[PDB]
Amino acid sequence: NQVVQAYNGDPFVGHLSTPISDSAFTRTFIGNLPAYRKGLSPILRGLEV
Amino acid sequence: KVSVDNNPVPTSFEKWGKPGHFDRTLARGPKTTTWIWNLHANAHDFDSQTSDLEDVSRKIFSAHFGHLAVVFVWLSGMYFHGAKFSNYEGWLADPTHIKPSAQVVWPIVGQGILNGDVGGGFHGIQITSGLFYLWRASGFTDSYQLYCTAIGGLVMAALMLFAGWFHYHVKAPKLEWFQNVESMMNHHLAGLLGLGSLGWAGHQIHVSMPINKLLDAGVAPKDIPLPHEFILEPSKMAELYPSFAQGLTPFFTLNWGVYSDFLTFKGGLNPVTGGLWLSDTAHHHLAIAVLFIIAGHMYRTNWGIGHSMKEILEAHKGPFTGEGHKGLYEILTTSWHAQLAINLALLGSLTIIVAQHMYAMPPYPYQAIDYATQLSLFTHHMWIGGFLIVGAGAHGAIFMVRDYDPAKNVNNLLDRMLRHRDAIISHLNWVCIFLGFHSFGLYIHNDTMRALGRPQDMFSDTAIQLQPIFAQWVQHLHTLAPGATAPNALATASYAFGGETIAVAGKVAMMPITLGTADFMVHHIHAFTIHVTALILLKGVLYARSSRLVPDKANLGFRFPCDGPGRGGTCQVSGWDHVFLGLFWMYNSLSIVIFHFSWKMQSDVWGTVSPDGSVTHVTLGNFAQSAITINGWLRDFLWAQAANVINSYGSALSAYGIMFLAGHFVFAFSLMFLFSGRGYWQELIESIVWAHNKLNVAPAIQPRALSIIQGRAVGVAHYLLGGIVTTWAFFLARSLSIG
Amino acid sequence: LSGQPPKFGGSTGGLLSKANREEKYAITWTSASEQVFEMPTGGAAIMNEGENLLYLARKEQCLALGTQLRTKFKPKIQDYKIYRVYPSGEVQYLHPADGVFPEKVNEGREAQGTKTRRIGQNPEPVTIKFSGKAPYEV
Amino acid sequence: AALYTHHQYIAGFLMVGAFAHGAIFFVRDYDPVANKDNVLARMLEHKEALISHLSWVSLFLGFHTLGLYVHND
Amino acid sequence: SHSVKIYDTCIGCTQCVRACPLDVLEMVPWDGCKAAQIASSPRTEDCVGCKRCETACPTDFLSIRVYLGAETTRSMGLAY
Amino acid sequence: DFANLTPCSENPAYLAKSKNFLNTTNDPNSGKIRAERYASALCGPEGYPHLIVDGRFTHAGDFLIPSILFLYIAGWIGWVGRSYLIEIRESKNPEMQEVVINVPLAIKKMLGGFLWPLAAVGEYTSGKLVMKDSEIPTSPR
Amino acid sequence: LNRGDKVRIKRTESYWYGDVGTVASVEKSGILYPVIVRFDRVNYNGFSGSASGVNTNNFAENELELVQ
Amino acid sequence: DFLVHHAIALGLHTTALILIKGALDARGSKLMPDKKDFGYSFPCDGPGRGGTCDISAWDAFYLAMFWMLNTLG
Amino acid sequence: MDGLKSFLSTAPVMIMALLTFTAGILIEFNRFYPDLLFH
Ligand code: CLA
Ligand code: CLA
Ligand code: CLA
Ligand SMILES: CC1=C(C/C=C(\C)CCC[C@H](C)CCC[C@H](C)CCCC(C)C)C(=O)c2ccccc2C1=O
Ligand code: SF4
Ligand code: SF4
Ligand code: SF4
Repeated sequence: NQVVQAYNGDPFVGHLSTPISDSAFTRTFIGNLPAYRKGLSPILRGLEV
Repeated sequence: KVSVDNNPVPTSFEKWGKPGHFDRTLARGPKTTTWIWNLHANAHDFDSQTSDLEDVSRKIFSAHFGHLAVVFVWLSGMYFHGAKFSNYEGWLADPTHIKPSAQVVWPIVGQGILNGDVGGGFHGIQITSGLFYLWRASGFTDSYQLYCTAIGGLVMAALMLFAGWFHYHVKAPKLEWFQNVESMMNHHLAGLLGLGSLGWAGHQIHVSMPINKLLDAGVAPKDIPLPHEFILEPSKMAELYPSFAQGLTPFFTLNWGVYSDFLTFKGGLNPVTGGLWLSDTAHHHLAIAVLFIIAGHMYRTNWGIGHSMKEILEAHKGPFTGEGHKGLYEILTTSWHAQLAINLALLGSLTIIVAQHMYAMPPYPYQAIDYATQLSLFTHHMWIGGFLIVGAGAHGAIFMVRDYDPAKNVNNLLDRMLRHRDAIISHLNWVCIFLGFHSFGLYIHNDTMRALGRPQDMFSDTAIQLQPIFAQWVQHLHTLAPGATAPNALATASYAFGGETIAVAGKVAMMPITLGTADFMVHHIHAFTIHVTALILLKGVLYARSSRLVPDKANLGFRFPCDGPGRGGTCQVSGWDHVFLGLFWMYNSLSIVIFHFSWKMQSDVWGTVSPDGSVTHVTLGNFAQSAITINGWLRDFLWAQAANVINSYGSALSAYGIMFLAGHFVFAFSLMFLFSGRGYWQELIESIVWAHNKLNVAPAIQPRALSIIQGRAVGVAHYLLGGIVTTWAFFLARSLSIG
Repeated sequence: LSGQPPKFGGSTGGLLSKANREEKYAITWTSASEQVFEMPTGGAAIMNEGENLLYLARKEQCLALGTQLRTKFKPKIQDYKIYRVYPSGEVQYLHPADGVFPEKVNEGREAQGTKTRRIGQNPEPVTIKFSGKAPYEV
Repeated sequence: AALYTHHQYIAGFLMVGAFAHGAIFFVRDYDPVANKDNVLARMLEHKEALISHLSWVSLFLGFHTLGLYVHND
Repeated sequence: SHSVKIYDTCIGCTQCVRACPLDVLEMVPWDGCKAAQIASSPRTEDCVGCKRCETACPTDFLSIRVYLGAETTRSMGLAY
Repeated sequence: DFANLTPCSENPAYLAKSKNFLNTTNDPNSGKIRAERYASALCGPEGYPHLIVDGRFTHAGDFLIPSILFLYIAGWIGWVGRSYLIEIRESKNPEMQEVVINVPLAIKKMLGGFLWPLAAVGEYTSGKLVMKDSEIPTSPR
Repeated sequence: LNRGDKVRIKRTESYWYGDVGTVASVEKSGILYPVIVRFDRVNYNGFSGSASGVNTNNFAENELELVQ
Repeated sequence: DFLVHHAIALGLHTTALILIKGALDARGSKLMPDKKDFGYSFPCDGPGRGGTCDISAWDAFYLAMFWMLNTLG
Repeated sequence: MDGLKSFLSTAPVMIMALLTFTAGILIEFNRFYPDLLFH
């Protein structure tokens, strides 16, 4: 279809929702990396980094 | 399809004596000296002169004819100097002892010392253009045949001049004739290229192959039969090639293996000459001829069959690319600058392909042992091809400023390239920093480690090895290509990949070129410097219209200095200034390419051959241990091989000694224009204007300093004139000395 | 600020972190028809019919498009309003500051930056050497 | 070798910075009222004669010194 | 923020306002020229300093001047 | 006195090198003619003619005769260029006469430049050579 | 000063300070600089790369010295 | 020894020429009569009035540094 | 023909006409009278 869209709905924010930047695999990997993982204290996410 | 207009422009000299008439701002007459410089900058800007695309395309068509008249006069001059002021008849008797020479200087002010002994008693400038090797591959025997080409070159030039006047002043074609690109590609593939290769395959079979087979047999050039005698009497032709007597019947009945004696897939080089087999090149040209005549039937013109190039571009759309190639047909049939950007990119790439192919598969007899001709032809076609690639970034940016219409450019490839400009450039910015650290910093590590007395810590073949394993595998695949993946090829495509060492006159025609750690590092240097030249020029095309800094650069133009000192300074933001910076980086990229060429040939390819098969090289194989270090490039390449250009005074190569210092000057003269700027110089002239006003000799045309763009244009012209003339004199004095 | 955004496929030249941290700029114009305009961020977007609301990173990007709305279109959109938008919800009406375009002289405008002398009648830098003030200032 | 080249390169810095602060003098600290018709104002008064004659001397020297070297080359 | 100053040699042909890309300049009524208007600079906080007004000024020497002073985010022309 | 400059007729470095002088033109005795002409000069230790420019009339042909011959010609080029520029300044279109030179007016001035030093003295006396400082465009100091 | 009168610019800040100009028009409307002076030499004015400047500027009575 | 002193004399005079012209035009010039208002070290006055690259008196320090090094070279 | 006379009287043509004539003088003077270092 069309796999490149506006980033999070707004087409005037200077970013694009690409298969590299905003895919399903990207969001569940980057968001689950220590620096972005939900609920982690900075002492553990600093440790795992 | 033919639609011309009867006498649009009258033929008169009234506009000859009125300079600046083509531009509206220059037709009012000069007031400043900027008018003289603007007269030359806007002379060929036909799109700025005329808003009508029909009248722009008519100027472009006739300027092409006038340009071909310049090339035909230049071509005729080369054949006339070969006919009248050359030892080509002397060279054809002894190609291994007589040096090629086609320029004789007049004896005046001591310049007659340049007429050096090139052998045979002839005295002249030893030429490095390879014209003698081209003419022997064309079958040229007497100087009268070179003279007839020189007269025919002037006749063709006069017909090019007549057709330029005819197609502008008498019968100028309409815009619909120019926009029929399906007819133009059908008449340039099947026409210009296809019939031109078929004509040259017809020439090579009938003229070039019998004469060169007799010249390699040992027949004297006085005893060679004339080319028409082979045409008129086929008994001599069938004696040289025995299956020629079967005639044209094996061609039409598809019995093409009859012609395998003169249409070969031999490969490699002729051991007598060191050039390609003309049986291979005639069979090359015929196979090229069939493909382009086939490919010149692809597009639909009048008779229903064919492709619409619009419909091919309409169909090529994908999920990543939106509308795809929609509207690129309307771009390339309306914008002359968009077509010029494609044509300069590919012809510039082609000329680099020509240079990179002609050394390793030398197509001309006795070319590969002329190390001057091999070094000059590589270098000339590298420099020509690099200049055209910078012009692709020029007319890409001129199209973006001028002919880019966003109404017919919604969500296609060009719209989406503009929409992720920061994605392309910043990744191209990153890959330049990565390659700059991981190619040049390899040299800096090597330069530091050798200085600290740590050769084991270097990047070399006796240390931490960086072997180009992918290029070595491709080299190994090409050596194994005959018999396995090219079973009908008797020899390899080139001996540069590996295999036999070819000796002609006790000199190497071609050796295997073993790529080691030094070849890994210098290729990544080349990959780095091409990427920066790509970085500057692609950012010039993409950010020609706007950026985050100046969002209205399309209104400012293509060629403007800046948008003032504001926003910190918007200095050199135009698309012209990226061409200006791309010209330096093209000089930086290509100079390393020809320096890598000049050192790797002399150290690992070129040299003399011992009678038992041993080869000693020109610089004795110092590339593997010294081309890993900047100091080795300084010492063993630059300092060592320019001993021939600085000791050349008092000899025939002293003009190269003069021109090597001449390019050093124009290099240093460039930095007056590059480093300074016009508000110093305008403030300096207005004091000289005072001293002219003091003695009443102030001109009415007011003296102005050069414009900001012209101050950059003069400086980049002299930097590349000064730098290339330096390398030209360095290569030509070194490579005429060696061997 | 009311208005539908123009139909744009997105770009990398648009807003950065400055838009949601320091300031961003909004241009509002009423379109007669569904036209195609060049974005100052790079790329082509399509005007929606009626009111349009476009958020841009700089005041120069809003005014480059406003200059493009004045002279690059046949209906000649001449009612674009340019606003500065703060992250605290404050919307400051910038251009036109009085409803009249600034190249036309308007009553009620007050002269700012005007000097009642020539440039060559500015005082010397030596007479104000330690005062802080510039020769063009005082 | 090191002593001569060091002191000449230092003296090159000191000479250029002398005229540099000579130019900061006219920008900042020069009063045309108090220096009326003195030796400083008259250097400004015939500055066109000074610059053009220095432009003459440089061109007179450089056209020939390079010209004799290019002849000798 | 830069300083944009307008001097009394103004002829009021409005070229500095039309060349202004940042809406710094505007025309106020005046009595010193035939066009009965002088340029003013009420919005020098948005002045980037690109001196397009000084290019468009036709008088001699210049009836409008831009003096580059302190650099802010607005005067540095930054989208970030 | 030039005690470190022997004459080239008695200079052994020049005498061993003048027998190997190359021919600069098509004449086969060009190096022989240059060997006799350069013998009258003053030579250094390397047998090359060192010219004396201090003002001695014995070495007047080294610099003074080049000086007299140059300044006459360079005065001629400057004077006919100045006089053509003055004459076209009085016309309707002085600008176009510089890029499109009135060639019959140029030849008329150029042949009249053989009496440039007498015309330069007379125009300096008449005050038409040097303009007054009040009548010249001037920088704002 | 009438139309066609020759004046010399005594205004120091101008391009034509010390140059002669021709009075084109004098405005009788209380203008601060009512005298329009035409010159045969254009100034520096214009963008970089422009082949000409402007040959006209408005002056007052105190900045002009009578020549003709 | 003769020719290189004239190169030195060319090197001194041209370096002096850039510096003296930078000093004498520091207050102003016909291209910019208000250089004293803009200070000693400013970039330019825009691309208007033909272009004003390196017009400041600081930029003649800049240009004569190359000539001083060339003279010292 | 009148505009051909104007084109031949242009600044590029007349400086190339003069410098060819000047080089025509200097080459011919150094051909019949070469090697003149002094008078
Ligand atoms: C197939 C070749 C091709 C064609 C058809 C054109 C066509 C054009 N180019 Mg160009 N371009 C190309 C190749 C080409 N170019 C390449 C190779 C470059 C990279 C250098 C560019 C870079 C480029 C830029 C940067 C610009 C153009 C522009 C122009 C336009 C007008 C040029 C003009 O009037 O100035 C003619 C000016 C000259 C001929 C002066 C150049 C002289 C050079 C510097 C020295 C000559 C070298 C010489 C061999 C050395 C000896 C010198 C001396 C001793 C005799 C026109 C559309 C201009 C434009 O605005 O486009 C719309 C412009 O700004 N082009
Ligand atoms: C003798 C016949 C002749 C004459 C009198 C005219 C007259 C005219 N033509 Mg031209 N034209 C001719 C032949 C002629 N043309 C030929 C041979 C061509 C092919 C190139 C054309 C193609 C052509 C074009 C494409 C254009 C004109 C236009 C013009 C006008 C102005 C030209 C100008 O500025 O000249 C002064 C300039 C020159 C004389 C150029 C000097 C030589 C330059 C360097 C080019 C040299 C290359 C040359 C073509 C080939 C070299 C020959 C070789 C032996 C070395 C004028 C009405 C132009 C116009 O404005 O029309 C409205 C226009 O755009 N003509
Ligand atoms: C080799 C390099 C070199 C050359 C020769 C020049 C040349 C010159 N500089 Mg310098 N300059 C340079 C590099 C150089 N500079 C650099 C790197 C900088 C740092 C940015 C500057 C900074 C600079 C400044 C800021 C100043 C100078 C000035 C000048 C003049 C000095 C007086 C003189 O010697 O003139 C006489 C000698 C020459 C002009 C050299 C002769 C040049 C050629 C060989 C002869 C002319 C004929 C030529 C071949 C015709 C061209 C035809 C061709 C197109 C085919 C002269 C124009 C000063 C000036 O212009 O005031 C007078 C000035 O103020 N320059
Ligand atoms: C020296 C210099 C000048 C002064 C140069 C000027 C004014 C041009 C000089 C041109 C001379 C008069 C001719 C140049 C040589 C010609 C190309 C030769 C043509 C062929 C002849 C035989 C006629 C600038 O104007 C300038 C502007 C911006 C950045 C740097 C600089 C800069 O470095
Ligand atoms: S510098 Fe630019 S933004 Fe500032 S006042 Fe001048 S034109 Fe307007
Ligand atoms: S400052 Fe200049 S551009 Fe602006 S109104 Fe006055 S004269 Fe016109
Ligand atoms: S080119 Fe000169 S005037 Fe333009 S921005 Fe750069 S320094 Fe300033």
